Amino acid sequence: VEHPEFLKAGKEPGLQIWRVEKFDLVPVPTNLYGDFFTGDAYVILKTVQLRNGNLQYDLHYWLGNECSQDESGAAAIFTVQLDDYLNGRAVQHREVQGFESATFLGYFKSGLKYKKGGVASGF
Amino acid sequence: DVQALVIDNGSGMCKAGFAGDDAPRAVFPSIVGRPRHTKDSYVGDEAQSKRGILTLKYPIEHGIVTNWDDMEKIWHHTFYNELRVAPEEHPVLLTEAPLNPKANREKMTQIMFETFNTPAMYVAIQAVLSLYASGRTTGIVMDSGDGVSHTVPIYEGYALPHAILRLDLAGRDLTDYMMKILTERGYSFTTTAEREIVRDIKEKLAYVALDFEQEMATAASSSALEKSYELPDGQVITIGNERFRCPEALFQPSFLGMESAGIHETTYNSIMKCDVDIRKDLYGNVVLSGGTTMFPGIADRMNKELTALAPSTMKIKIIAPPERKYSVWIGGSILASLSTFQQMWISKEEYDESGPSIVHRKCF
Ligand SMILES: Nc1ncnc2c1ncn2[C@@H]1O[C@H](COP(=O)(O)OP(=O)(O)OP(=O)(O)O)[C@@H](O)[C@H]1O
Ligand SMILES: [Ca+2]
Ligand SMILES: [Mg+2]
Repeated sequence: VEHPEFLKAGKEPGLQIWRVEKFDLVPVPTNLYGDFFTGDAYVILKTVQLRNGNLQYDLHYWLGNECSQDESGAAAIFTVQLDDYLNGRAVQHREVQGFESATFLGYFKSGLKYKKGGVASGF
Repeated sequence: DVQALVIDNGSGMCKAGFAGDDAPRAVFPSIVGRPRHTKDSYVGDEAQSKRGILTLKYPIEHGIVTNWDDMEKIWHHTFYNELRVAPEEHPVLLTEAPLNPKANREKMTQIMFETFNTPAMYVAIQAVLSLYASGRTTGIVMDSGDGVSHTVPIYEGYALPHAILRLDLAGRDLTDYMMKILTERGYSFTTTAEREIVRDIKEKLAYVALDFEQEMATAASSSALEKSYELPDGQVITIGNERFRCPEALFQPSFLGMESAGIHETTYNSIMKCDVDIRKDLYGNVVLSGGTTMFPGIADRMNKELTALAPSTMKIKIIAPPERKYSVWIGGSILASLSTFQQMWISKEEYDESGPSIVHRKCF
């Protein structure tokens, strides 16, 4: 698959975050990176530049404690799809609220924040 | 805007519905009935209820279709009677058992396009859909339904075929076993309506003991473990250690005179067939799915048994969602609803161009 946001994914070093919104992958405004709705699921792509010029990828799907099944399932599938699109070069990481990996946490300079709420389930 | 359909073809029960719904709209027996000695045929609940004048057939065995004529009837009925749709108007996602023969995948594809004129279709592995429904891309799924129990290791979205294993024992076997052991108590359940009573007893009173021997000692010592069951008339029966001896067969197949390993060992064995580098992720993500995994106490027991087989430093985690009976179907509903699904399905054009073999290049 080649979704519009997939075309934007992993083009240069940096962080990209999308939120699952009713079965679609929606970009999160850069000014809000780090602010996660506990009732939502997100997909985070960390692109790191390698010495030979190619890019290293780590895909993290973050699951809020109250996100609905369609959101967590969609986040997982979009992650497999994004990896496939990126020629299988991404290491996938499941990140559950309150149990995130040091690596994921380390992507947020000031530390990530949790906020109650989110977009309604797509079911 | 188009509406996709999701059909999970179980050996025992078919689950059908619309992508986007959180549950299948129709769940019915995967049975085709025909006039016994001489409507030409019936499907599902109606076939089952008219068994007195019909000869019944189950076209799916161990998740694999064994009769395509009967399968077409189930699908025809599913579309027109259960879902009330015109199939030529909807993309259709179908599920398949792990290791489904290549010939069978092509057949299913040909039937959809040629017989039903579906505008598009896709085939997904049941176990994988269940893993997705649990919000994971890596884990090992223990899928136990009607006739077979599968252990399917999946890494970053894809099953590892070489490590898929199976126990030829599942729900119908447990129902038949409960039938047998209840006779030792002095109860005769032999007819179809009687077998249905036994299934209900299995589904309502059975449970998996954390420690079987100790559970047996408890039952023998007192009546603490006894439960009462009221038959359709009013007769009340008493069931004891049969409550846990029945599902114990999943862990001790010798109970059914089978030589194969129980489900905990099959799971451990599948894990050991995978690269050491990913085994940690499998042990930490054991997902249970299917009707036969619905017994109370099964997750606690799987945790205990797997913990005994794995190094003490291995973190064991059993995931048993309450909705695991429809996990496969739910996973399909989500997949079929994604904005990116429209590109993964096989379209009519593609079928016309490449034929049934296109399924191996679009669905893997
Ligand atoms: N609460 C329950 N406790 C124990 N068994 C249950 C329960 N609910 C359903 N079952 C059993 O699960 C089985 C049906 O499961 P399921 O619907 O997952 O199988 P299927 O889709 O038809 O099979 P398969 O995947 O083998 O093709 C039957 O044997 C049924 O009695
Ligand atoms: Ca939400
Ligand atoms: Mg099934």
